[PDB]
Amino acid sequence: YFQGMDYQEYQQFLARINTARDACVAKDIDVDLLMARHDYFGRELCKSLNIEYRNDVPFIDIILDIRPEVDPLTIDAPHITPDNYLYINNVLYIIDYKVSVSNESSVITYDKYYELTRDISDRLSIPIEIVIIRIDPVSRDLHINSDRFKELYPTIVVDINFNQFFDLKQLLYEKFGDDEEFLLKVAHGDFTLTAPWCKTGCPEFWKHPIYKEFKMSMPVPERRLFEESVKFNAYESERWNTNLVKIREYTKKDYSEHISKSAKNIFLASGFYKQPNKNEISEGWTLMVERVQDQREISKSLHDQKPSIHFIWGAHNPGNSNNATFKLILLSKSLQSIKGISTYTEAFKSLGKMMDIGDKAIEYEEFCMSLKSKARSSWKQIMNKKLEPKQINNALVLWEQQFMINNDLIDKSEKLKLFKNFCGIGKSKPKILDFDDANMYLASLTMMEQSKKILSKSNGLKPDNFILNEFGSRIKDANKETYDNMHKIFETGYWQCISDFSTLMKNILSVSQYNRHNTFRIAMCANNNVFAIVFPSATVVYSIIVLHKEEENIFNPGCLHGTFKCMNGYISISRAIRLDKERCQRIVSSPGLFLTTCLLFKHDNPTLVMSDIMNFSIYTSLSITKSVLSLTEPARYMIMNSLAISSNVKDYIAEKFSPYTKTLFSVYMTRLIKNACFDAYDQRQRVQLRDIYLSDYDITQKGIKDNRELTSIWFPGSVTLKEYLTQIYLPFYFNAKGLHEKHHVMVDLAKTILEIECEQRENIKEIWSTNCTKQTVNLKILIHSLCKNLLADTSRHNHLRNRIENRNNFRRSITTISTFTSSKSCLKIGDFRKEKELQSVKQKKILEVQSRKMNYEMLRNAMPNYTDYISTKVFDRLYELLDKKVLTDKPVIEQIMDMMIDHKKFYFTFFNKGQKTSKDREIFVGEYEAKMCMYAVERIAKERCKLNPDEMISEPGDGKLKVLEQKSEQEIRFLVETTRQKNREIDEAIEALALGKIEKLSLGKAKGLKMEINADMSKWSAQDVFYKYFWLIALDPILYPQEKERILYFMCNYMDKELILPDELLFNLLDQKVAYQNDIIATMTNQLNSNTVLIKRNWLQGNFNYTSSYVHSCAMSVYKEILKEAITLLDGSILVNSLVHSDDNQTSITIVQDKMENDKIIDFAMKEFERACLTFGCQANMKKTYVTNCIKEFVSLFNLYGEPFSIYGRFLLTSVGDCAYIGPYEDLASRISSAQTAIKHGCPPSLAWVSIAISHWMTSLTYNMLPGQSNDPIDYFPAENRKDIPIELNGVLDAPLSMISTVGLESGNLYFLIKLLSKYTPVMQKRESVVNQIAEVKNWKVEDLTDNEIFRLKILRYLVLDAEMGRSILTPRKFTTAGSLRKLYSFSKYQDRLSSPGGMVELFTYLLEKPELLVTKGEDMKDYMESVIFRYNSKRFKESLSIQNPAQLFIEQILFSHKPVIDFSGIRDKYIGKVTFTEAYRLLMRDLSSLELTNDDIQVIYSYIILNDPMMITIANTHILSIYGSPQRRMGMSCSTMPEFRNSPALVLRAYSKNNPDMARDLVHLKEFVENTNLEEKMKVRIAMNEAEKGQRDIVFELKEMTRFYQVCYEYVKSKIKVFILPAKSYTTTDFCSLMQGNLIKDKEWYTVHYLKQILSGGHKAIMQHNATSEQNIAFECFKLITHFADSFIDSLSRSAFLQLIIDEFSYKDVKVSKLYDIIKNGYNRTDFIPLLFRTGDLRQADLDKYDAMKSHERVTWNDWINLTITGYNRSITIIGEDNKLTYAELCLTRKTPENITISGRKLLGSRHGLKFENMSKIQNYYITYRKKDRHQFVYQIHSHESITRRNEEHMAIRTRIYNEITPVCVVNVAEVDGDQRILIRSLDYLNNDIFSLSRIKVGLDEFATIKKAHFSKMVSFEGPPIKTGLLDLTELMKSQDLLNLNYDNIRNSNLISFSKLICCEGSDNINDGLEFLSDDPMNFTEGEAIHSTPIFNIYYSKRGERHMTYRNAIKLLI
RNA sequence: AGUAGUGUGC
RNA sequence: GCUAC
RNA sequence: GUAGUACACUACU
Ligand SMILES: [Mg+2]
Ligand SMILES: [Zn+2]
Repeated sequence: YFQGMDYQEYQQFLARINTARDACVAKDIDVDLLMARHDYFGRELCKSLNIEYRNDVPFIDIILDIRPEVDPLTIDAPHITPDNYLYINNVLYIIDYKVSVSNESSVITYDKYYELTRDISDRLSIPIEIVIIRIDPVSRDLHINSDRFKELYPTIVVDINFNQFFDLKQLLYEKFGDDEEFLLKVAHGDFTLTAPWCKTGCPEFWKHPIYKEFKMSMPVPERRLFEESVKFNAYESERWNTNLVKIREYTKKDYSEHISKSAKNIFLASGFYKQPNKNEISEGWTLMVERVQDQREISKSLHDQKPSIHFIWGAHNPGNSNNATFKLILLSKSLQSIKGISTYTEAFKSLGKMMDIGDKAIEYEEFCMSLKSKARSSWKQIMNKKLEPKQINNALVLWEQQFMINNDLIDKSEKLKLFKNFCGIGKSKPKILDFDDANMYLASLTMMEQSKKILSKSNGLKPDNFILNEFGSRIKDANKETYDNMHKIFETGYWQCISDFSTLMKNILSVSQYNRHNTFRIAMCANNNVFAIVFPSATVVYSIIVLHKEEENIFNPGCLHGTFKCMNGYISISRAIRLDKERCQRIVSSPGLFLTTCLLFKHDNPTLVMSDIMNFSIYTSLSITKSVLSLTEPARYMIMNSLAISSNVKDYIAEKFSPYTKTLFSVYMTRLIKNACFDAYDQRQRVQLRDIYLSDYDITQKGIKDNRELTSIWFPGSVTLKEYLTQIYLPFYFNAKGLHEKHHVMVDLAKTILEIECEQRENIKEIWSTNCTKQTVNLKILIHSLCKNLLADTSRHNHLRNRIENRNNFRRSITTISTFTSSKSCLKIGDFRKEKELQSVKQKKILEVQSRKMNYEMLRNAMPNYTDYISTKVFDRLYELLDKKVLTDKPVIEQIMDMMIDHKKFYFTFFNKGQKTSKDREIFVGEYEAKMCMYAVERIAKERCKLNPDEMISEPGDGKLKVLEQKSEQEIRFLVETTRQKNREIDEAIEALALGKIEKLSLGKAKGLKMEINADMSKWSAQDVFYKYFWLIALDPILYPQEKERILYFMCNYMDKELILPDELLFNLLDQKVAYQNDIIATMTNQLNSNTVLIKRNWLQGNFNYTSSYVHSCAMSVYKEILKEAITLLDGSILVNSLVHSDDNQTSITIVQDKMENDKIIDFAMKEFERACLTFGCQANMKKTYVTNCIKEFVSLFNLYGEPFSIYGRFLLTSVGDCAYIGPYEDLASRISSAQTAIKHGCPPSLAWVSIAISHWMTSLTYNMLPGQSNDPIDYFPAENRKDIPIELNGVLDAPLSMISTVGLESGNLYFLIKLLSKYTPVMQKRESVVNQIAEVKNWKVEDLTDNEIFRLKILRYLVLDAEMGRSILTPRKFTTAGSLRKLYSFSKYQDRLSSPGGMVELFTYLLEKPELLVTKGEDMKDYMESVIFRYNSKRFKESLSIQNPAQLFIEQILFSHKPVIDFSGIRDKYIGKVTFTEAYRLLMRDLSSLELTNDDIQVIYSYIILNDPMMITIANTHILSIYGSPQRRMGMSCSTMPEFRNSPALVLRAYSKNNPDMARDLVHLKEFVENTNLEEKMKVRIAMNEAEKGQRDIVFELKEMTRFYQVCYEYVKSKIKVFILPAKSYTTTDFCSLMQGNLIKDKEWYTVHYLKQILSGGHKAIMQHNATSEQNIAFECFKLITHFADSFIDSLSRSAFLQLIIDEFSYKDVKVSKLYDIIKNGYNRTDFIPLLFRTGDLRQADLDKYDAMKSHERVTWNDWINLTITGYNRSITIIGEDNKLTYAELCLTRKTPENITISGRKLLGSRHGLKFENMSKIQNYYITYRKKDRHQFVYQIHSHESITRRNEEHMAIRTRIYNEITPVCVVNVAEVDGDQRILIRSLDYLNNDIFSLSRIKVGLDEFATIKKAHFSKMVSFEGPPIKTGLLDLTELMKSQDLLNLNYDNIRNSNLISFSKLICCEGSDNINDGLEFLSDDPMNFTEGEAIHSTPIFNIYYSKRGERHMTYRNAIKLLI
């Protein structure tokens, strides 16, 4: 599937770039490239419009075609020309094609054409409606201004890529990037700046102390250059770049000497780079053990271990009942009957007696049911009615399973002992286990063996559950082996153990919510032997109790307290486990993690044992402590740094790896990591490159081979490199969030900040250096590299300031920016005494009351220098600053420039992210003015970084994966081209001779080397020299001097910023009672005198990422120049690519040379990478930096050898819990979005379905909707199973996986409607498009539908149509209180506006008189303030402002499941107290039968969710029209950006509100699509009805009606870069949908998909012309296939008989080939099928003519020895002269314009010519010239005399490029004539007497006429009578799939089963006589040649073979 | 007891 | 925290 | 100031 070009022209463009040297020649190449892009869009657009593609016809020809009756001279015409014309229903349309991204050239051509044709038109009286059609190439959408043109073509389906023009322009600007005659000519205009952002600067910057320090640090001339550069105004100078050129030429000497010295270091390097090996890992391990022993308390006792899993387990007893009361009685009689005397035994007997109800069970059940009936009858909680414990028998029963701790049944000593020593109620180095010990590893191993012994037995249960019963069909359809592995998981005791711990922990969390201080509760699970006592206590204290018959038959992961002997067997109690509800939340969701981990480690690997995988994964998925976190995150660095070529894994293991082994699984996993480090050294050389298939267009096969030679890490077996990287990188995503205590991480973060600040105060003094001193910057090199990079990026794009002002909204108001109006944290530096002491006395008073039922003034006294701070939200702080008139509604950049002076102190505080690493990171909360100023600086740096092709800003949404792939593929192509070019003579000599000479001849070949530096930077923001950014701001030409001066004054005040210590950190450190010894906190704060520390050199994390990105890419450009000069010293080639993302780096180096060894080059390149980072004040973290040959690794994205790769398991594991617990639909939608992101990153289909199954399971677990539970909707609706219920009513998702990954939870409704169309549309239009099936809904009989279908249509008609803001229906309504909502200023204004005398009605009428800011916000200050007051009435917003843990949200959605939480009033009023779920079900099914379903209801169902979205139309057309092709393996994967299927909401809703379209055509067409629906009047009928039944006019009802109206209009209107990983590169949109359906149907292989009709429709308006274009495309595919099939596979003597036999009785894609051939013969592009029309005999002069009219070739004559005739299309020259002197020269053209004369002179004087024009002549008017070019090169083109003088002047600029005149020769007489026809219709039949080929005929001497090619996979869609030819059926050859290959080897080595399809003899006598009806042309045989590189690989390419390699010979060898 | 910790907490 | 007196 | 502070699982085991 090639894009849009061919061999003939794409190779010519690639050649014409790769030889030129002149800037005029390069500009001509660029203008020809833009012209070819224009011509390509013109051809495809005219093909789409089904009009004739004209060739820039003049107005004379247009009028003489539309009035072919008048005199051709009288009525006038201008001398300009259109692109094409169109005259229909007596209106002439004039058409122009633009491929611009700007709209300005379109309107310039509009008012350039309009007035000249209005001069014409009111003479002949014809409406000339001129049309411009502007395609945007980077985002393909059409801009047709002529709205009188769109009613003929309301949708246009042009689906072409402009990428192969972009890469051509890319390599063109790559080649002449350093040129300067090129750039100023290819400039879009002159360099312009906009208005200043401020009038005045800051004179106080020049006397600021930080500037004084910066200035005194530099030498004197750099002080002069800095001062001279700040005061430089680019707008006031004659050249904008005179400053940058001046400073560059100043520092050039030191720059050149530095690059030359560092490049001369290529010879000083002996190649002993830091390899990893066994000694380095062993010595680093020994240093690690010494460091960890001297930092930890290393214990050798075994019983110092901590619980590896906080749970013990034993299997169930099938002899007992699984009844709740019976299990309660059994737990009581088992706890009381304990034999023996241990410590806590009498306490356990007393607790067994406290839950003893004896024989009184019915009383218990009745009492508890009465209480639950009273609790469930209210939405709110039951208030002011106390719970009395009822003495049932011997238990004081408070609720169901909540018993009172009776002091009469326990004695006080045992009670104290149990609550104190066992439960911990009222109780110096960190102790870890000795991982390095022998007996401790033996004990850990024995634990793993015992757990594998007990848990791998069978359950005895049935293996089915929700996952299996609802999704196992789809899972088994994608992969049977995943279904079998999942069945094997479900059979074992692993799954039952983790399911019991999930169910039991959910019950523990449900039960401990309302547990009291004197009650204990019992939690039960489905296992009738596993129990839990939840102790009185927010955290959870529980203890597992296991009943078991035989002793030692318990799963004990280090958690057991003791086993005891009871009645009927043994009883085991675990220790008390105290957990917070977050880790319990992760335990609840752990079966999803276990199943995902097991099936993902197991996936497609028959060498792994499943019980080993389960034994590892039950401990990693149930790990909720830091002990495994200390192993999973360092394991990446240890195993990858010991796998790599070069790293410092000794320094990482010695200095950074610190295992923290408190459990025994930590010890076992530590030994796994150690043995994998050793083994990873042992297996670097088992990584093999896959063979690379090329075509000179694309790389088809690529990557690493899939050999299982690698040693598996976490469990025994063998493994692939992809599976090895999975086992390395996946366990970091096993870690939990929120495991950190704030208590310790605030101290750790503050210590890190203050230690770096202290060391910088007392040790770091030098700012600039020259010897790579740490935390210094080389000054000359910084300045020179910045001047070079600013000159390149600024002279490339002149309007950069305008781009920065538009894209970042600098000219608009601050209320229109999402960054300044968010809900993030801000900071207020004021005097907040009163509010803090109010909340302090309230929490103390509260504390005292809770201790009755059984400080900030301290800090303000004990700290004098305390600044006072508070943390509001961002939107509230903007509201406060607008209400206090600090900020206004001016343009935001003027306010930022004012704030850069007005705000002089910056305060930053911090808090913990709570991430899943070992040491937590921190985010720095700034105050609001810091956010404004850093917004200005960072948006300037951001939009300068996006100019760079290798700075990863523009595509943050995983386009970095696509960029990595592009870089890797061009480095593969570079390595192949360079090694085959340099070593061509030596390989010719090797093949010549070829034994002994060949190897020593090979010894002197050019060796290829490919290197990838996967670098991290050490302390990126902390140890950074901030003074280099002063040179970045000062050298920037786009800034006025006042703007530079204010931004640098902000920089200087920012180096005086202060870090506020948070108040809880100080409350920690003041209440310590012992002085911490070497206290860095008390030193830096002067013994806690203050809470602020002046942080200076550390700019904080996340504040200057783009500025640092820009200087980091400058450092990498210096590195690139060093490497290029060093490899030119060796006279080799080099390609250096470097990707930069702030603190990450990926530099890839490809070198082909022959002088020295590769190890010395690796040593040089790594030493110079370190030095290039150090010269700009960076330092590459050499402990975390590694070097490979194959693997790239950018920000968690891989690239193996050109094949992209990602750990998709992180998105599978995130999908287990990621939800805010809003409702079932919203939770399910969030989880499925995570599964979609997994699919984009290369997840196989079966694991994606396992993820969707787990998502449905976890969402139904949250709301008690599992089958059989109380909210199971299955018996409350008319449905067979859960697939037949809509997702809004809590059913499961039934859809194809490609449909889920494209839309997701709109796939259920869409697939239901596609099933309805497949069931109910009439039988003739079954295989028709979706628009042709939706229109025939009118012929449905709705009476005899299925009642399930009527129910599902009525839900969608009445509830999904008129909904609010995929949408839900049954959301539970949480009763939350007033939240905090008192720190806010805006809520306070809402409160004293609510209780105001008539103020709220003023707000409501202000909203209603300007209603657009109900679904947007406002431009103005005032309306932003009014709308942010109005958003408090939304209870969703009020509760979203509250801080909230999601674990409590989970527990509350569990517990409020039987309570009436569904507001059925809002459900009922959409189609006409609170309600439970089941009553919502009953009432909805009752009220829905009250409504009626008509045909017009179904019409507006299909018009709302299919026909009004082009995405839904194309997805439905993919599912209807699919044809699945042939299976094949996924050998080369590739990245494809998801296309936009639609070919500001503030602007269009303000436009529709105030009726002003303000960009001019989008708004009026979109308000047409708004006004056309006309369903508005029912709203105001409801308004009048409410005014009737309430008398007075209502306003709140009018606001609710208007909000519903604008939201259901916003859904019609709806006002991202998504990269996928597909088995091939898609280019079009149909290619993407084909690859998406083929990828997502099996794990083992992908299918090719092609479609019947055009799947890209535009809507229900253009039907007939859509069918016309679809049939035209089918005709095109049919005859491309037939012509190439017949001249590729059939005998040359018999093809036209074959062709006529195909044309008569055959049909391609259900359309007869006769009809398709009539379509081609009658269309306007017959020239595309000239050999077809010739072989059938339907070819006319016009066709052929129109062929050389629109397409061409240069023709020379006359090599006699004196007159030359160079003819082209309407272009011919005649040149008359001797060897010395030329007499005259006559050009001949079609039009005489000075552009076309030079174009024709360029093209006609570049073919094979005689001589070099070697004389001159004085000259006065067009002439032929030549410039000289070094080593016998010249350029031959016609200039004007004036242009000869001008270009001689411009190349006589005082420069270094050596001057070459264009010395001119002979006069050119420019005439004009009609060009003759070069291809007569009768001039072919002699020329093709021996050309027997249906797809290629001769038209010239050496010009052919071809038909394009089409893939043979589409040959299965033919249909017809078997063509018996002797013994073969060629119809079966068309339907074959193994024999249609074009390779000779794949048919020669093919099978007899594949050939037995063809045989149909009926009486022959020889195979040789029957095989005569086949091809005799030589086929293509793939030949692979090894590439001389250190990652050694083979390339394979097609060849023409020899004369014997035919098709008949392959069939005969097969036979 | 559990969790966190070469910062005294829960 | 919340609810009632 | 006093009193109150309300609920899920219930399973093939
Ligand atoms: Mg990295
Ligand atoms: Zn036969």
